[PDB]
Amino acid sequence: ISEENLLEEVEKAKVIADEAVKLQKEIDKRCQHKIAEMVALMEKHKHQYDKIIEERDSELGLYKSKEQEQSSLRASLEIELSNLKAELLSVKKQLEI
Amino acid sequence: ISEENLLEEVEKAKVIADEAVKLQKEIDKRCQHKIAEMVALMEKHKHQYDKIIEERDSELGLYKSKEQEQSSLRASLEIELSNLKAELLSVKKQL
Repeated sequence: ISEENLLEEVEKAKVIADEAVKLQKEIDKRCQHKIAEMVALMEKHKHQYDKIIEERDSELGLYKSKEQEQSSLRASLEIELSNLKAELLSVKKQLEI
Repeated sequence: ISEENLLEEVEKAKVIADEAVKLQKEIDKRCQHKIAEMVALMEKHKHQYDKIIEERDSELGLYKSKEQEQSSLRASLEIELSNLKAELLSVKKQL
């Protein structure tokens, strides 16, 4: 209706647009900063894991070497004691006859 | 001592060795399997993360062009509201 009413309504829309612009920046700024912090944390973790995972071939190589030796030891103890039993069971058979 | 004594002693040593060996090997292997489990979990996590982080350049891409569209629209809105104001002020001067 009034001319002065149109002008007031424009002026207010203009102040409200400006506040909305300002507050939306602040929201989006905070949200993107959170996203960056989480990305960064994920990345730092991903890297720690990756180092662990890369080191495994060489750790497992060295384990495999000790394990082979231990398997030979276990086997030999077993064979030795199995052989001692055989030998004494044979001497108890010569003697019992 | 007796030969029978020796035999019985050997047989005790044998069955004990056999079983000690068996348990040591179970313990040794369980420990390896436990390590592998943890590693496999870390890798799955690591790949989940890589997927999130490597679609980031793309997500930033579309974000960017959407943010430029919104800011362009907003700059034109502000030009128009400011032309509306000047013009109504003009008519306001003319009473």
